[PDB]
Amino acid sequence: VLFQGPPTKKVLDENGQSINGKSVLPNATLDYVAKQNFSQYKGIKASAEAIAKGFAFVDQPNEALAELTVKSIKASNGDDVSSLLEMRHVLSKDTLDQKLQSLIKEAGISPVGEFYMWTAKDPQAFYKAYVQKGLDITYNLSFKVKKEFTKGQIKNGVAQIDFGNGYTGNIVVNDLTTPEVHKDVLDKEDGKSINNDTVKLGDEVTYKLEGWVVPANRGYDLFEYKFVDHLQHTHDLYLKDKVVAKVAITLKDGTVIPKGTNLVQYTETVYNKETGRYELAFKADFLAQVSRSSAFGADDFIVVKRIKAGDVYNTADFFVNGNKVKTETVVTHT
Repeated sequence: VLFQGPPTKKVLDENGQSINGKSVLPNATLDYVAKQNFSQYKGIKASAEAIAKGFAFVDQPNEALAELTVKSIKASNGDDVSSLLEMRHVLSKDTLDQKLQSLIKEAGISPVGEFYMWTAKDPQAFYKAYVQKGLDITYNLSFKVKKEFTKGQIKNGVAQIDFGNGYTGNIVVNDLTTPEVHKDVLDKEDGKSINNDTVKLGDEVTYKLEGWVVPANRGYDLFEYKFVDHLQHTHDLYLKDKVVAKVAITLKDGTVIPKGTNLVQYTETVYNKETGRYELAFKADFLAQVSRSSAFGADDFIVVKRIKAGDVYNTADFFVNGNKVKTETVVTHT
């Protein structure tokens, strides 16, 4: 063939836009669209011996990816061709039978690790119905990320073997960003840490919850950004909070919210004085307006008054798009 048709793969967000090279979160589903190209063979008169080598499609994820869901495998004519393909899932090429190891090896395809492969069950019928007609096959594939993969690049590649000839496609890539948050206890906002120190009965102290900075160049929009702090309300009387932008935030219309801006208008605070449960949550309609090309984050300052003697602990949980993480535990003594 004069003009070859190597396979391709894309990674798409929920709107169908490519998010190649962008970051995602631990709870992300990677939604890939892979193409096995046959349009180059339209009208070919392949030998019976060539056709007999069949048609294989390989997807090779890196170590980051966990369970695969095959959403669909469709020819460009709209046919569901999933029943015509044998699905194999191997931890190494060494577990394939010798026939298929020889096929991939002589095709020049040498997958490094664990991969998935789909082969035509009846190469002659598949050739007649799809390859010879030039009908490309689209694999809609979705993966979760392994819980143990907490940073680095997620990668997924494809290859195809047509009549025993191998073609390798592109490798899509996404960085996995695990959120992280911190807690400190201060004499006041912009003051000094007093963690592990003595606090005089009746003094105010301020908890600082350092939110995670959602990075620019992410492949998703924000819908949840919130802190839940369980105050030791037997000892700490909640007085008030303060939430501020920790980075300069650009919205989708181009508006800039400077670092240090008070963000209260975009949040809701609720405090249960019976339980000690404080929550500060960003509103979803606001979060929706942050540009994907903008970082975003906030710090929250909770001021309380010490109204009982003893050891007083604080910890907070942080949620971003359903991903929960915890701060340190801090303590003061009175």
